[PDB]
Amino acid sequence: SATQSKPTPVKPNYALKFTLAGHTKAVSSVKFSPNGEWLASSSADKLIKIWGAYDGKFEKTISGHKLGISDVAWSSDSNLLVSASDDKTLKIWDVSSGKCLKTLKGHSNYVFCCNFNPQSNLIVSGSFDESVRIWDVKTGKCLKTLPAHSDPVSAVHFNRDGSLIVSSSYDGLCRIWDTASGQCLKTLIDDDNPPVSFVKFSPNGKYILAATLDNTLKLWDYSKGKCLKTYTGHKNEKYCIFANFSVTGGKWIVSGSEDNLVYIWNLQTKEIVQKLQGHTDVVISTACHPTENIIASAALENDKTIKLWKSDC
Amino acid sequence: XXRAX
Repeated sequence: SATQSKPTPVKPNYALKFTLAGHTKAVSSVKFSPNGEWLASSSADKLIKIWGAYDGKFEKTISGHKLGISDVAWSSDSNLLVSASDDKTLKIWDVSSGKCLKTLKGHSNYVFCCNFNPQSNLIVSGSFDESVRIWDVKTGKCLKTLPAHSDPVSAVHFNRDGSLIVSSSYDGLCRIWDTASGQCLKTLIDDDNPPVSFVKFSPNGKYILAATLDNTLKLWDYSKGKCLKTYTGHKNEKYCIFANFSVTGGKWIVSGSEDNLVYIWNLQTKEIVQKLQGHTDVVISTACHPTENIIASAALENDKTIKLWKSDC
Repeated sequence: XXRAX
């Protein structure tokens, strides 16, 4: 009919815009600055690199760690980074000067995952030493060490007002912690205990998204302790792969995968809605821009690049 | 890197 019309899209149309080359070993993590202007990348090559978020343009290299870096995270004001290294330290960095303001010492094995609280006066760490640590940003001193898990800590994240920390671990557990006391408020291991490879609060802080090394993502209502959604179809049995809520357009779940693809799911229906092809090794990390429909993806040793993808909604 | 194997 002459009155037929283009239906409203129910899937994103992410398309490769840029490829960011520079790291000389596997990339470990990519994160967009809260102000949307920058992307930071960590790598096994011991370096952090900064890139323009919209043009993929290399900006600078930040160095000082003596071994490889598994994670990097921005402060709320986009002025600081914290990095987590195999050299058993975290380092706080001034982005504009590239100088290390503080070296956070105390973990007795690889530091694996890192994050500021929303206020950015605290850093939370997770380590292969099975501990979670909470650090004072201004002094660089360890405020609390939590006996968080019985195997390496894979992820660590503050909720939206900083009152809670969620942690994941190869011991199969997700735990929620009271920032103020360090007390454990909840343990989820509702059913079997495959290693929990990643976890993160939902933006509204009422859900947690957790990856397990059985090719599964689960959205949890943690106040109820129930699994609300399950996302399958990707491959994730080995590496600690980042997942994300994409909220700028349609509501998706985004994750890398060990088949070298970026997977995009409809958060509500669990349907795979896009798979992004291009990387030549495991996509270890993805991130979603805070205001625009942009995804960054990063890959391991046989790739070493970051890719920026953009969609129309 | 520990995350990259």
